[PDB]
Amino acid sequence: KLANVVILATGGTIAGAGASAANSATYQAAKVGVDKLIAGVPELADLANVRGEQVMQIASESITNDDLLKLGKRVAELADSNDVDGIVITHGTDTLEETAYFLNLVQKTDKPIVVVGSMRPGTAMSADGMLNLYNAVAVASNKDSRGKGVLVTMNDEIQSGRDVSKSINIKTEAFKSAWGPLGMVVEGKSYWFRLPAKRHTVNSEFDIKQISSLPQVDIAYSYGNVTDTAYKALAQNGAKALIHAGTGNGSVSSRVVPALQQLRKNGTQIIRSSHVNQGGFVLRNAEQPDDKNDWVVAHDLNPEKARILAMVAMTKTQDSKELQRIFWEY
Amino acid sequence: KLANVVILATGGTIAGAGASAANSATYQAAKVGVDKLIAGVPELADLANVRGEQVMQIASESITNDDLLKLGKRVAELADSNDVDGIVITHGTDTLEETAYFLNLVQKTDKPIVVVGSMRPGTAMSADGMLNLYNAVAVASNKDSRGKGVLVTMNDEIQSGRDVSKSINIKTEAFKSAWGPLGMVVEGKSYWFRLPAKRHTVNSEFDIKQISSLPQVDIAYSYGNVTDTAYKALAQNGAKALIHAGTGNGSVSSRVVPALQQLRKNGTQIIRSSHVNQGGFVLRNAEQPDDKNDWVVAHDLNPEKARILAMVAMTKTQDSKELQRIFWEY
Amino acid sequence: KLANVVILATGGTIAGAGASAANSATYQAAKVGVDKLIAGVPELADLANVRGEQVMQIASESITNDDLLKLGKRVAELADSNDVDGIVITHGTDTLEETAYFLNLVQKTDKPIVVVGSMRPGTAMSADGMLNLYNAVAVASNKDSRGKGVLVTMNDEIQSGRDVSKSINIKTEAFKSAWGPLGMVVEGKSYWFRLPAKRHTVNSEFDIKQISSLPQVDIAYSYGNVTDTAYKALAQNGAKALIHAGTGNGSVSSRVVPALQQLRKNGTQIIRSSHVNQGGFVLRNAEQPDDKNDWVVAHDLNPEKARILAMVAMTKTQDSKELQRIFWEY
Amino acid sequence: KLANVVILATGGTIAGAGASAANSATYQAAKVGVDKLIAGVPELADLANVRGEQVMQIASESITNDDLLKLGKRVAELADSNDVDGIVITHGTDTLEETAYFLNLVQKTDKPIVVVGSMRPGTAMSADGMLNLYNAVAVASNKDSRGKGVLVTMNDEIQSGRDVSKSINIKTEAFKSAWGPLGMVVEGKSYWFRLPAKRHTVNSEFDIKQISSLPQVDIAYSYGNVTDTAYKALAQNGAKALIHAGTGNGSVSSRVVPALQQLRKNGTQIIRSSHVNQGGFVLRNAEQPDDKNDWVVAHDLNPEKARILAMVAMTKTQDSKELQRIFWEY
Ligand SMILES: [N+]
Ligand SMILES: [N+]
Ligand SMILES: [N+]
Ligand SMILES: [N+]
Repeated sequence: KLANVVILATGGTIAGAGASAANSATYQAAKVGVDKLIAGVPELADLANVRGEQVMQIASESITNDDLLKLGKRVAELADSNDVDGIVITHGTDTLEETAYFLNLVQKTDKPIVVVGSMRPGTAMSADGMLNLYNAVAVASNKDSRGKGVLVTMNDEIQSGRDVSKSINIKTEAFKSAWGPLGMVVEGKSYWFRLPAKRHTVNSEFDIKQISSLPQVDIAYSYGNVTDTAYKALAQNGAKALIHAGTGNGSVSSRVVPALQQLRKNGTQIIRSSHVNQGGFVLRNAEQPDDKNDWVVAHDLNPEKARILAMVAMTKTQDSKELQRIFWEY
Repeated sequence: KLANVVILATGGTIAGAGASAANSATYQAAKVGVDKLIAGVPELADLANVRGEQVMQIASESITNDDLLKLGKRVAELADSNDVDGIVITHGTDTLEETAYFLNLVQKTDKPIVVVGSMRPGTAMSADGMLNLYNAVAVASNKDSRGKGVLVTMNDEIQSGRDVSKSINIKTEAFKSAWGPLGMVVEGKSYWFRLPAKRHTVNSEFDIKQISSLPQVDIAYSYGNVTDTAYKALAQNGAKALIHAGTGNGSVSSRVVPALQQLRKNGTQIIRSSHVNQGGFVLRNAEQPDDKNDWVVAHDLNPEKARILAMVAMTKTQDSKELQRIFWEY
Repeated sequence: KLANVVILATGGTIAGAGASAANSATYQAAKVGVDKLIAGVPELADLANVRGEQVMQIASESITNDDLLKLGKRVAELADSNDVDGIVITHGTDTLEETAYFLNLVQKTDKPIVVVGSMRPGTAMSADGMLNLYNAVAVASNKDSRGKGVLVTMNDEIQSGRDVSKSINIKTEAFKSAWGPLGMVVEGKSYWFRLPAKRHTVNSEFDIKQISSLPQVDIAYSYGNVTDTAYKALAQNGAKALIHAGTGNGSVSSRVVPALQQLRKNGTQIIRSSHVNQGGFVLRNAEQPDDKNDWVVAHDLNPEKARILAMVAMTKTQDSKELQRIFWEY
Repeated sequence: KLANVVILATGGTIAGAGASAANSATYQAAKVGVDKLIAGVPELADLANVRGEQVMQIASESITNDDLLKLGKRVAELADSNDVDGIVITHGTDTLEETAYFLNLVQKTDKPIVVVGSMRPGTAMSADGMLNLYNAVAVASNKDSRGKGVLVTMNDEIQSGRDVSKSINIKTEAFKSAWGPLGMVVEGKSYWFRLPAKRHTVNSEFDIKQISSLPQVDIAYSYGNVTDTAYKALAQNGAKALIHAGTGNGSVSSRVVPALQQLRKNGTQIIRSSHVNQGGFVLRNAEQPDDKNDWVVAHDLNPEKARILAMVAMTKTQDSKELQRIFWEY
């Protein structure tokens, strides 16, 4: 018998519509409901027994921490049901990478959780969403998908939710990871070539069920002639930790260092990421004396991903050395 | 009888030093003088007559707008001299991509200007700097290099200064461009496979000789649950233009749109870039009604690149349609 | 008024059909005619006045030199007509890269010639062919496309016919170039970022009109424990030149060197390419003494592209030093 | 008290020497002895106790099947010894990817086996070999390296020996894999981001101790207007299996199909690979009816990689369904 898969719809370009078939870049996100999304891929019925549920209808650049929590807690509920074998989430692409990393850290289940979007609205010619959705249900349907962490299925690939990032605009190959795809999905079949090495889902020390609301964490960008202005304003407005999106290896301008020392003395966690996001990672004590200043290094995680990990980490700890540990395992 | 090449030293990792040969990532930048960089590559003498000049000695994450104007001016002086065939600038890698684009925009010469750094200090084993310096002089020595715009020579490649970006940390292949290298340099010899399509150097409408002050331009990051806080703070502290580093196709959160509209009415330019920096570009009037709000789209340029262009363009105009034209040509 | 564009159909996956919408990889190529291809993109009518012509209906792995010549000569005829502004060729993907380089070398016109395929048959869900075709007619329609060489429009990119290669199986981003795309096509609009630097079309020394039939040229693969067997068999069966697909930098096994010396003494041109095809290029006199042995080096061209250039070159010359020149300009 | 690491020297560019420091691409391989390679990196002594042993001194394009069996046997001997914690093999880059996959298949140990070369001779300026050697010993020294399969450490990366391929000529980043690096090595320290999903070393059904002869396996290239000539010649000269390096998804020309059917009836295995080697894989029964012809598909493996697997698999089986299973697991 077919697996039981629930599609949780959250909006996005995959649910969007444009004026004509020629409109693949200019359209409205989050205009179509989950039942109409489902009826557009009749071939779904042959993969799984599927049901749809509209959680929200948003354009994903306008997502809030509360939306995240509400999504997280609805996933946890479905994962708890015997009636559910896998979960597919349809999501806008802009912050898909943030939602997928969140769910990877806090859902303690090894049922397949698959996040899926599209780079063209369903009304464009050569719209990518139908096969992307098919593939998502195909991977969520598969017993081989269990225990692999949160997965995203776009462009015929199986990408890890941890480190897949929207790296290329316009094109359907928008999502890349520095460490490669985990496998591919072709004609309903999954093919695996690599496994995750970082902690996730069922071996996570975090749990969406214990989390009532997330700490405020914000990101400041760095570049030539940058001042401490945005750093202090964000901290003043209540940020519990600041992600520093540095040049190069999380480097900090000499004019900004003292602001960060004092912000740290005042209890704000300082996490050194970078805007050098195709590969490599930020080294502890290389650019700055992190031990001396009690700063944390975000390893390979880009700024918007380092924010998600910091938020979740800080529901359990505000020890800087523990936060570094967490940035080195997850 | 060889070409005459001036090396302008500004500091950086090429001039950096570490504790041992094993220290390829933990070291101090800007430790060695230009005369020592040159003496360390005696083979330079077969490529050209080289003289060195120490302009500054900085780690490139700490560069200021004055540093830029002082470098640009010294480059213009040297380019005017007849005893100068080519110019090589040694630079730290962190903001190398910012200086390179700046000089591409404001040096109205077609003499070769070559910016070069290194990903390893010269004390580390397998240091990349000696060969990078050698290739920089080889490219600047070459008449084929003239009229190509500013060039950067690392990793055996000839990259365009316009859109080469530090994309990968730690590794020697740090610098990539979405549109590919222009050619390669192998054993003193240059090989070309593409030409620039964008306006630069001699056909730029900008001239460093007519620029003695640059306007303040700052960058704000966008992500899930971002607020208008950093945008407002940056504007209050003097930003004449804001580079919005948006998710996706320069998308703007629903709760940041109102503050952006207001900052534009108060006269600060709103330039929509993105943190999706491996390929593609941000399309005018797709995510936001730019025409209606009088905002500008940064095309394919990443946030720090779009800062450099906005800063140079606004020495000459504050019309937003002029600004959009410039972002579509350079 | 609209430009006049002719679509020459040659078969391929873009004209293919599968059993169901789920069949994106298992289908029949070259099953649909050009008039039905045209009727499936009604939006074409708004770009150009288009007419279709079925030149052949093949799967492109089974193309012959005669097919190439017949295609080449029909293009030349259309390019000569006042009634024709641009030409689009629909082609299977397997040898698309070979046809596109051929046309780049021998069509002396600067009217837009656009080659286009698809990685999924038109019957698959999320089939890429409709937008690919649209984009092809959009680029062929555009006066800015003139004088750029032969172009291929897939995956929203504008790729050079010279060095675009099918590099990735299954995925719609199959086609890559070592030197980057030239630009992109979005919603009918073209955006350019680079220009060609190698000789082509209107500045080619070759001309399809003088060519009655092509020399036989064949390719032998190299690897550990390879013998001279395939090299001698191909030469014996009448190959006028052999493309050596070497390991690394066109390297030749010591057991195979004498076979190649003698084959050269016997009049067979020896052209050193490689199966190291993501980037870089083969250097003359690095791996082997090419001057000594009178061999030719294929520069950056992969084996199937080096074959196309050798065939066309040899309709004008059998001088090895001239052949090297040609491999360094085209 | 440090780990005990044996360096097995086989020659190659790491041991190569050129005329001057500027000679990074024009030089002789296999000139320097293992004792000199080691003496040249005194820092190795902080990582482990190293002893060197010169196994051969070859340029890697000239390697034979005996060379492979002799290396594999010597590796098995050393792996059995208790005085040996890790094994480093210095190798030329040309067929490095072939030896690495061979050892991955037949060494039934989980001690670290690390293969390393260099893209520049050790006499050239900015030679990559010293740091590559250092990192190889650092990775082999590390208990975290055990059970990972054969590893290759170049360009600061830890690449899987299974699917790492020499993909880019000249440049230091020559070796890539479609599925990404497993991790990185920075300043002696290893960082992991992915694990192998494929069978290897200790869970291989193959054992070098039970292999004293390898069957003859050869590769034919496919392209436009290819004939059955090289296929037939290779089979006549002793090939027990043919790797067909097809266009696209291992596609076979219409005029080569009949000769392949006949060669299979005569008992030579037909393995469909491709020269589309950046990503994707060749799908059974898509391009050709493999079931009906009793052919095998090489999955994601490139032609020279599929040669190594077919050669090892056929020491144990000649059933084609067994052969397909093996190509789907290793
Ligand atoms: N969006
Ligand atoms: N730095
Ligand atoms: N095909
Ligand atoms: N070699």
